[PDB]
This record gives sequence, C-alpha cells and structure tokens, in this order.
Amino acid sequence: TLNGGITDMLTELANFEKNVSQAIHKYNAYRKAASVIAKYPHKIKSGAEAKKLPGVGTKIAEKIDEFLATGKLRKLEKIRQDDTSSSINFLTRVSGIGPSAARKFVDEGIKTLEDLRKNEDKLNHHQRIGLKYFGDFEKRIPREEMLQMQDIVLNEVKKVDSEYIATVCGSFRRGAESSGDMDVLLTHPSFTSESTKQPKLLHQVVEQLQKVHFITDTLSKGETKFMGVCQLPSKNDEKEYPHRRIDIRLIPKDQYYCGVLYFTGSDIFNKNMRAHALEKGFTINEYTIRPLGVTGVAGEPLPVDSEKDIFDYIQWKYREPKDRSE
DNA sequence: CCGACGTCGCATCAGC
DNA sequence: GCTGATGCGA
DNA sequence: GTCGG
Ligand SMILES: Nc1ncnc2c1ncn2[C@H]1C[C@H](O)[C@@H](COP(=O)(O)CP(=O)(O)OP(=O)(O)O)O1
Ligand SMILES: [Cl-]
Ligand SMILES: [Cl-]
Ligand SMILES: [Cl-]
Ligand SMILES: [Cl-]
Ligand SMILES: [Mg+2]
Ligand SMILES: [Mg+2]
Ligand code: NA
Ligand code: NA
Repeated sequence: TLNGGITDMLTELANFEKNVSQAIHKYNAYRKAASVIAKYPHKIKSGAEAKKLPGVGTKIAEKIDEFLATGKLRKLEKIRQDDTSSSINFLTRVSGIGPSAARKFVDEGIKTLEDLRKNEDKLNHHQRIGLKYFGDFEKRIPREEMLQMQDIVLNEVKKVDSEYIATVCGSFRRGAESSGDMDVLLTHPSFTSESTKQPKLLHQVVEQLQKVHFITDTLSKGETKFMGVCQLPSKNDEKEYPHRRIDIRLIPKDQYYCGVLYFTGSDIFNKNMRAHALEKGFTINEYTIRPLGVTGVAGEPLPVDSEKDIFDYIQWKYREPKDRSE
C-alpha cells in the first residue's frame, strides 16, 4: 500500500465500468493500471510519472493528478451520489448476482439487502446462497484458518482414496496472509486426458466433505468443478466461524502443471501470461500449452513436466507463486 | 488512427 | 430431450 | 482505456 489511494481509485473505477457501464474493456484497462501501479516501488508524484508505466495512458494520468491534488476524484464522487449506480454496484456484491441481474432488480425496485430478503423468490439457487451468507462472504480468511481448512480437506480426501492428491492453490499458494476463499486442485490417476477409468470422482470427495459437515452448501456442481460453502468446526461454547466460499477443481493428472499454474493465478497474472503466450505464438489454458499455426489454429499439446516448462516456452523467467500476485 | 486486449465450467434460458 | 447463446464465476 | 503496427 505505497500508492493504496491511487490503486483503490482505479479499482473503484474498474468495478464501476464492469457492474454499471457493462464495459469490460474499460474494466480490464483499469485493472491493469491498478496492477502495474501496485507493484511500482515508488510513491507516485504525478500523473506523468505514472504515465511512464505501461497501462497508464492519458486519461488515467489526468485522474491521478486530480486525486493527488485533492485526495479524491469528482467522477467517482458523482458515481457515489447516483442511486442507480450505487444500487447496482451494491447488488453485484451478492455472489451470483452480476451486472445484468443487478440492473434488472433495480429496474424492478429491488435495491437493498432488505429488498433481496423479501424477494428471495426471484433469486436462483446461487443468488439465494450468496444472500444467505452475504456478510460472511465479505470477510477475509486468516492464513491460520486456511491451514486448518487445508488439513481437513487433505485428510478427508485421503480417506476416500489414498491416490487422490489435493493441492490448495489461489492466493493461498501465492502466500497471502489472508484469502477471500479456498481453492482446491484435485487429481486422481484414474482421470487423465486419455480416459476416465472412474465416475463420480469429484462427487465422492464433495460427498465426504459434506458427510463430515465441512461443506455446507452447493453453488454449482459438475464433473470437474465444484463451487460451494464450507465452515470450520468450532469448540464448545465457542462462537461459530464464518461460512467460507470453497472451490474444487478436478484436473486430469497428466495435465497437473498447467492446472496448478492456472489455479494459482492470480487472475490478472493469468491474463497477462496468456496474452504474452499468444504473442510468442502459443495459447495456454488449464490443460495445456499449444503452438499456434500461421493461420491462428491451436496445434497439438506440448510436453510439460513442470510449471517452469510453461514459462520457458513463452520465454519468461520463472516466477515463484508469491510473485504472481498481479 | 483504430482494431485487438485469456480461457473455460456450470446454471439458465430460448429455440427446436 | 438437445444445442447454443448468455450470465456469472474460477 | 491503452497499446502497437
Ligand atoms: N478471470 C480469470 N482468468 C483466469 N484465471 C482466473 C480468473 N479468475 C480466477 N482465475 C484463477 C486464478 C486465481 O488465482 C484462481 C482462484 O480464483 P479466485 O476467484 O478464488 C481468486 P484468488 O486469486 O484465489 O484470490 P482470493 O481473492 O480468492 O484470495 O482462479
Ligand atoms: Cl469497454
Ligand atoms: Cl474518490
Ligand atoms: Cl501440464
Ligand atoms: Cl486443451
Ligand atoms: Mg481464491
Ligand atoms: Mg476461488
Ligand atoms: Na503508460
Ligand atoms: Na456478484
């Protein structure tokens, strides 16, 4: 937080462009600038100094000058005033509610936490759960609780089958002292890019996690992805821990490295790494890295034996998880 | 200029 | 039932 | 909103 004020302004501007203007390009632009400015080792002194950083053009440079001189931004001040803007922005904070659904509700007269409760009937399952744990999902998870959560997951997974390998990724693997949620990468030798020797692989795990009452709710569930809710167990007379979001991703074992790279993120890092990949003639996803033909066509998977192999193909120095928090 | 700016799983809808 | 677009999220 | 060709 050397330039915490500036990166917050741009983040607010990004959230506004995405939730209200439904303009993700302006969204990505602001996110990028906030990112590049967040890793800047100096205390920005002007818009011009910031403009030297890639991603900060003229418009943002001007906005930075204003912020520095007054400690605020009029454009955002007005946005905070506007009731529709603030209402939409607010509703998008409910898990499962996006710009579209937010603007729809405000068009129907639903614009507060109270309005959502007395209209639960208009929400799909996901939105209902996001509302039910609204306060809870707004809280950060101390690493200490992440560790206890890690332990429960790995151990409950081992009990279903010793061959399952569960790895906690996301901001946790990047070393954050706190996380917004828990992300779990799962692998089993019975599921490779060549065949699915077993069914209900993710199910069995989710099932066991529910059995021990760790997983409390489900937001969505397929054969390789599970998005839900979990809660650490508490002591006698001890207050309950908040419910937490939990994501599970089953990836073909032979595609592990590509999978853990993806799931470690951050999201912006992935976008940048993948963008850079395309310029170097490759395309990367959570399964593989394939070379692109002159006609823009995904070639066949390339051999990968480590995360570092992916960075090499694109000619990037390897970067430790703790340095991929862009 | 001014067009390009990662990738994909699941829930839901419309159309058939 | 299906496919395919869209919303929302990882 | 910013960038490179
Ligand atoms: N838009 C996107 N494009 C590409 N990859 C994306 C992505 N959103 C999420 N990911 C990937 C990388 C995240 O680390 C990882 C976890 O997704 P996540 O939403 O849990 C965010 P995380 O980075 O874990 O921080 P935190 O706020 O949860 O503590 O999923
Ligand atoms: Cl846009
Ligand atoms: Cl402001
Ligand atoms: Cl891989
Ligand atoms: Cl692939
Ligand atoms: Mg996370
Ligand atoms: Mg997550
Ligand atoms: Na710049
Ligand atoms: Na939301």
